[PDB]
Amino acid sequence: PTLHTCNKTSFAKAFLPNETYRQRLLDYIAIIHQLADHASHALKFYILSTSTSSFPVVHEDTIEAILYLLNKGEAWHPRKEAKKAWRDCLLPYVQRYCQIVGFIHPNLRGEQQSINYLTVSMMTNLKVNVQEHFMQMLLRYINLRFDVKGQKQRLPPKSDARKAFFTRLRYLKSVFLFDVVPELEFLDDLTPLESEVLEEIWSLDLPFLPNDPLAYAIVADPMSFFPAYCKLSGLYEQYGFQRFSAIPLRRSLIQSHVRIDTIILYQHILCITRRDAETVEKDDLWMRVCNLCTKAFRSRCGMHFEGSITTDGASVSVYLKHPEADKYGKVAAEVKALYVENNLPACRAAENVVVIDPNKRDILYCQDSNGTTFRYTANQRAVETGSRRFAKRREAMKEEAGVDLIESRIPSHKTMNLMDFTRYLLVRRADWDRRKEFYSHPAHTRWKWHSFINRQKSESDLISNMRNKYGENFTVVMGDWSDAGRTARFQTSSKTKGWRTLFKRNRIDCFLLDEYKTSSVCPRCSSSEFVEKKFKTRPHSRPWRRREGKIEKVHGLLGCTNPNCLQQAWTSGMRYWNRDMLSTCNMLLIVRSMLDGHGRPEVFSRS
DNA sequence: TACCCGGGCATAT
DNA sequence: TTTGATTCATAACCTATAGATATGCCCGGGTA
RNA sequence: UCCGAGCCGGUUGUCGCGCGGUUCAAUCCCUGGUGCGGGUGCUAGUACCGGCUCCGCACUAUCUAUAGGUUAUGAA
Ligand SMILES: [Mg+2]
Ligand SMILES: [Mg+2]
Ligand SMILES: [Zn+2]
Repeated sequence: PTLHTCNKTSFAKAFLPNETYRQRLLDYIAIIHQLADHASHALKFYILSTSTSSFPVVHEDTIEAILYLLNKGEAWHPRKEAKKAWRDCLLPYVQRYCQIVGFIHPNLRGEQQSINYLTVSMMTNLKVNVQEHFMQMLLRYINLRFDVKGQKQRLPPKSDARKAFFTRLRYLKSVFLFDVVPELEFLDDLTPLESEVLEEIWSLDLPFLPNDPLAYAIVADPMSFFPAYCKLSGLYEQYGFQRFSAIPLRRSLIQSHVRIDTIILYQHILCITRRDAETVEKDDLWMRVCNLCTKAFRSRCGMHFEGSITTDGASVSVYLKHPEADKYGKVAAEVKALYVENNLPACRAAENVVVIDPNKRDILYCQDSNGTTFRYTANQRAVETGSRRFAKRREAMKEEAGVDLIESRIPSHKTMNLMDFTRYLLVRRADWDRRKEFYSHPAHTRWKWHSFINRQKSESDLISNMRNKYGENFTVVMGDWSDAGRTARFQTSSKTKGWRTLFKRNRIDCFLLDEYKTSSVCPRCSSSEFVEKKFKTRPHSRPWRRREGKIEKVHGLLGCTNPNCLQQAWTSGMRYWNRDMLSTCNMLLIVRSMLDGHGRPEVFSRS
């Protein structure tokens, strides 16, 4: 449920023009940013230092103790036995780490709220990283060891001789995941490559469940997989493969958003005592520094401000909290329901139905029954958003200040070697002041805020153009193709699944549709035999490829060889078509057939 | 010796 | 479907996960 | 290492057409839109009334940190 919402506004409008209050928060967020940055490095340093004997069990108390030790040092006196025990163990390594990086204890007072926010956030990053990229990384390591890519290029594809290898590898995965118990003879028949992989996996001491696979164990107890995840990263570095960030590091020197609530407000901004704060209502207390009459603070859908914002010195994120919130202290069929097949009655009652074919270049390509075509290309989005313009300005500033040269020689932060990590800190410390000053410029934070405004305007203009073109009320049907997470090599990123959320915000229905073979059928003949693909060649469109002399095959242009679609006066011999146009026309036929009750056309049906 | 206040620390499921 | 032909660092664009404050107890320094 | 969108053709519901012609749209400064009135600012001929700009009435817009793939640059 949507129990919270956010309204992002500029720093100047959110806060009153009182200079004292603005300066105090700017200093406060900078201190918290420095504490958060060093805490992540200190946590990694502690793990690497103690990795010589055994991997420690990282908990919430571990990160909280590190934050207090960096701030107050030995001056921190926890009252709980559990926190006191962690303080004693982490104390010898915190002071040594500070000497290496030249860290100076800030001794910030009233840090209780900030430390709790940072401790939970860092623990969140640890859990999320383990859940998402443990099974993926473990299977990735297995493929690299067997050299699947090498065998694919050298061995003949689609042959029964190599299908056995795929079956052999597929069966080994169940043994690796402990889903199927291997036999004694099966272990003996393993090749030295297979035997070595099995021994290495068993060395990770992976948890086991009597009646559930390894994937279920990861969801149930993600934290227990952390010692194995760190050891897996060491195996990647040992064999020279591309390493991965096992431990999240907040290496960014750009001013990050810091959570500010009512307690932080009176302690650091207003600088009033807690006794005086309790005598003033929350709304009256916030009005002294923040203009609650601003449009960003207006209540929406029954949610209220409730005093919770995050700011980075240029943009202020005003959060709206529902009265029924938790007050702190704490699927396959559902996805199928988003498809147009289960949402047919909604389309019938719609004033107009618009089909969209997502593509890498033509992100949105719209067409309706009336034939009014509309498209939202990536070039149009980039110009309106200004990401390309911002990137050039950011690149120019780095070249002028020489920051790119300094950053290029920074060692890998993903390494597990203690000496290499120590060298990484020394190199980072060598020019830390130069990079900190460069990223302290307001442009870096301003670019984030300007991109948000440009993206919001681009989305608003896109909705307005579609409404003018197709009508005030319409229903959008989009192809199910989505390059989510995984992106093809040599191809830029593209927004695929985010359009579903955008249409939901604008109260516009968005229904998925299968794109299987929707670009290989000619609508005029409903045949796929005569469709021609990549028939013509031309010099590569990318400027660096064109200078090299590469030749690309056209993918967006297709033709139909059916004589019925042709005319006697034609000399080309084929009826040319646009790939985006073909998909939208095919989607219209599919949607119309489904609405009429005939279902998906048999030509577009899967095998 | 005893009381007050500001701040440090703990915890909610 | 889609559109193209090995390692590290810094920004971004995208996708996904998790979390998005307040009340009470005590203790030490100062004052009566 | 580069790019806006619309329309007319070569063209025929065709291009990463560095194909030809035409219109406005954005490069600094800006949280965005929607429905009402006013205040007069600009737009059209004698209340007809459409459009841009502010005023304020209320409905709506989910952000932060991290991880992964990719992109741009700097090093191999
Ligand atoms: Mg598509
Ligand atoms: Mg397409
Ligand atoms: Zn045909």
